[PDB]
Amino acid sequence: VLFQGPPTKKVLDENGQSINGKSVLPNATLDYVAKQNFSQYKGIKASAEAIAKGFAFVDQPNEALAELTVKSIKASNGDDVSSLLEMRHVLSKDTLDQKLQSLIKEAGISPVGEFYMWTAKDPQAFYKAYVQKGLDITYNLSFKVKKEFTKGQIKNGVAQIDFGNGYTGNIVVNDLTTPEVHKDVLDKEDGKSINNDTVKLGDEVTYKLEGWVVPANRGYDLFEYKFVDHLQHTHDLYLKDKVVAKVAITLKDGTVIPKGTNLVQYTETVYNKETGRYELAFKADFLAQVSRSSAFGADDFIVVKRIKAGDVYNTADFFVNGNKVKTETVVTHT
Repeated sequence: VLFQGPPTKKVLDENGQSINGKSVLPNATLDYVAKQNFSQYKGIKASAEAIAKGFAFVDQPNEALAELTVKSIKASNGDDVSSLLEMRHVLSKDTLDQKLQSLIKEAGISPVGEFYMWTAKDPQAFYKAYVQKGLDITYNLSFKVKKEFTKGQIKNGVAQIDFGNGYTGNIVVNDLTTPEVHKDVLDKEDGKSINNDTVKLGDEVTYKLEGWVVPANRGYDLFEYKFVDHLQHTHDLYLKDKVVAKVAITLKDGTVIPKGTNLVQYTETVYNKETGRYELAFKADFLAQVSRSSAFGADDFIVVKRIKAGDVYNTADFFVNGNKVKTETVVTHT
């Protein structure tokens, strides 16, 4: 063939836009669209011996990816061709039978690790119905990320073997960003840490919850950004909070919210004085307006008054798009 048709793969967000090279979160589903190209063979008169080598499609994820869901495998004519393909899932090429190891090896395809492969069950019928007609096959594939993969690049590649000839496609890539948050206890906002120190009965102290900075160049929009702090309300009387932008935030219309801006208008605070449960949550309609090309984050300052003697602990949980993480535990003594 004069003009070859190597396979391709894309990674798409929920709107169908490519998010190649962008970051995602631990709870992300990677939604890939892979193409096995046959349009180059339209009208070919392949030998019976060539056709007999069949048609294989390989997807090779890196170590980051966990369970695969095959959403669909469709020819460009709209046919569901999933029943015509044998699905194999191997931890190494060494577990394939010798026939298929020889096929991939002589095709020049040498997958490094664990991969998935789909082969035509009846190469002659598949050739007649799809390859010879030039009908490309689209694999809609979705993966979760392994819980143990907490940073680095997620990668997924494809290859195809047509009549025993191998073609390798592109490798899509996404960085996995695990959120992280911190807690400190201060004499006041912009003051000094007093963690592990003595606090005089009746003094105010301020908890600082350092939110995670959602990075620019992410492949998703924000819908949840919130802190839940369980105050030791037997000892700490909640007085008030303060939430501020920790980075300069650009919205989708181009508006800039400077670092240090008070963000209260975009949040809701609720405090249960019976339980000690404080929550500060960003509103979803606001979060929706942050540009994907903008970082975003906030710090929250909770001021309380010490109204009982003893050891007083604080910890907070942080949620971003359903991903929960915890701060340190801090303590003061009175």
